[PDB]
Amino acid sequence: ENANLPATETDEEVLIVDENGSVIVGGCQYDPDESGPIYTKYREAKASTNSTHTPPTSITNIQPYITVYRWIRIA
Amino acid sequence: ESFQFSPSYVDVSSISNFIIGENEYHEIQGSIQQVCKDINRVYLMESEG
Repeated sequence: ENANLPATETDEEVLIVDENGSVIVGGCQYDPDESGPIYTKYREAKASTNSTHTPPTSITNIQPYITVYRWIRIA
Repeated sequence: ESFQFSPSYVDVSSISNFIIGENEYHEIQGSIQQVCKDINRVYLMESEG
């Protein structure tokens, strides 16, 4: 579960929201020609890792085990 | 239409004087457009691309 997870950080340095930053966004501009490639990445948000599945691979905690017959003595 | 041919012509370059050609030419197909707001500041380069 989420609380089962080491401390994860993605390698190459990615931008995020803040009020403190160096990167100017711009809120408005010339986009006078709509004709420029209009590349709008979407909102600041949380980036889903392997969102496809909560149900991960379940590591067998079975350890090398020879099933051996057990008929317990009634007495 | 000129050029009575012979043998003894050896390299194409020698008789290359007689070959049909286009004399070149120039056309327009212009009117361009502006990038950003500056119509004066544009440049033009034509090539294979």
